[PDB]
Amino acid sequence: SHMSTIEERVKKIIGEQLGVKQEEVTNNASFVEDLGADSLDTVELVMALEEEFDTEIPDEEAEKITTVQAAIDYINGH
Amino acid sequence: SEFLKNPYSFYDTLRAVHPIYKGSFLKYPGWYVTGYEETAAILKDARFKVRTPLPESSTKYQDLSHVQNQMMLFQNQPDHRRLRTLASGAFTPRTTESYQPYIIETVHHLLDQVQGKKKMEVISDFAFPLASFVIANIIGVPEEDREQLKEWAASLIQTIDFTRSRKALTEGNIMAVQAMAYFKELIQKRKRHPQQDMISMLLKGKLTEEEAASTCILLAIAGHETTVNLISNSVLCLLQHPEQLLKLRENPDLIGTAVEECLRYESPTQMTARVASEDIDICGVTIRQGEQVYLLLGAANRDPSIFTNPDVFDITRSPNPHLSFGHGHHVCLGSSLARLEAQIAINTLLQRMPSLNLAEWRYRPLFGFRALEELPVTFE
Ligand code: HEM
Ligand SMILES: *P(=O)(O)OCC(C)(C)[C@H](O)C(=O)NCCC(=O)NCCSC(=O)CCCCCCCCCCCCC
Ligand SMILES: [Cl-]
Repeated sequence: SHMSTIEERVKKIIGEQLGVKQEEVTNNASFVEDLGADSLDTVELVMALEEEFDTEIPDEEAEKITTVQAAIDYINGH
Repeated sequence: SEFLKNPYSFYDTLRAVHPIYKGSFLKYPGWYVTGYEETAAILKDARFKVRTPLPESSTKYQDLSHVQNQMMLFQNQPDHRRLRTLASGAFTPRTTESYQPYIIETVHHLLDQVQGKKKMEVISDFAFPLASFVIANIIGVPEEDREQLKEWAASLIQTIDFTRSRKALTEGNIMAVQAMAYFKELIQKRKRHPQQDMISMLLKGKLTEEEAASTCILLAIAGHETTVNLISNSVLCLLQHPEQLLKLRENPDLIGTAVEECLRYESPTQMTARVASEDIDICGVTIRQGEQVYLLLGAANRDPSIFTNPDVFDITRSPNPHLSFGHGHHVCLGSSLARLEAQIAINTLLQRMPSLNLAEWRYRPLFGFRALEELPVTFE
């Protein structure tokens, strides 16, 4: 076993929010197109991420992210 | 916090760029309107439709969504007209005037309970109890159940606001279950034994029993939230301008024009919303089909092209074509009731508490409404 990594924490949030199975939450997967996130899901996803990583994500930066990997990249760089 | 203290400076910087401003706030992208004529035009135009405050096909909060989506506030044609007309009977000029005895009586009863105390908290002691007792009496909710109603209202009002969270929506779903179940039972009672209330009016008629329930919930919420803010915002306004407070005290007949200026200056409802059902050109910009439009009613009420010195509180303004109750087909159904409750409450308060004085006011964390946390005052 090991402590939860950045990738694992992000994927768990996505899975719990979208009720979607893991390994279906692959990297490079799109939130809207592939994972079926609607116009609330995406807002609630950012909120959940903001709380998990104790950070504020500006609306500008959130708009740039459309894929799982991009969300992981943002959290690693901030 | 800095926005809550003075949102009007924030509105002004948007208006300076454009009265229809493309932006994003609290993760919600769309067109944010601060201009009066632009606001009025959009509200009047049926191409800008109302919509459900949560996604149409969302079942994450199944019960909350179902209760929300049945309400006339979020219905378009032809369902809106049907629902509004059926509810309108309880809010006509003549019917509203018949509420005056109960309102006056309730006002005096509440002022009696604090009269000898030399202190009161305007909201919890006066503003809220009045609005609560009034709307519950109109709907037909017995005194025994009116505390439950307060709980549902406070919880459900949060579910439409920009500041809502996952936990607020989860709580909202629970309250939606409770409220719907309760009103269903009350409707079954009134069906067997009708009484002199609005629920029985709804049964006379059409209207499904769930639609009748969701109508009751809508009216309960509006009666508990906005009217309380109107009264409390007005008292603070007047106390912050003793010149015109004294003027109002000297002649209570000025309560009409005074309440209208309180509505313009500190609007209880700061925001409503529309979605563009097609591409629409307005004020030199193009709003594409499906894009969201957020109308800042408080900001439009400060438009200097309509109200010459907008940031000045002046009870003698005439007329006062503020947009605090909205505009067009969805224009507030209960505006006459709200005005009457406020006029009677404020006049009577000023009459019975001649040396009224303020005791760092905090506002509730809501972006679509301007609501004080509390308002402590001293008198006599
Ligand atoms: C107990 C008193 C009140 C009742 C019963 C009430 C009820 C309602 C109802 C049923 C609607 C929906 C009408 C429709 O969709 O056709 C409405 C709309 C509205 N109400 Fe009231 N209301 C009350 C007080 C207030 C107050 C004090 C304000 C703030 C000044 C206010 C602001 C508004 C606005 C701005 C709308 C239109 C929203 C939109 O167009 O999207 N209401 N009200
Ligand atoms: P998707 O592309 O499916 O998402 C679209 C939606 C509509 C969900 C938006 O993107 C969105 O979530 N927007 C933020 C929420 C929102 O728009 N809220 C509406 C703001 S206020 C409003 O529309 C009217 C309320 C003011 C009128 C006051 C009347 C008296 C109070 C009664 C309240 C009763 C509520 C139960
Ligand atoms: Cl003054």
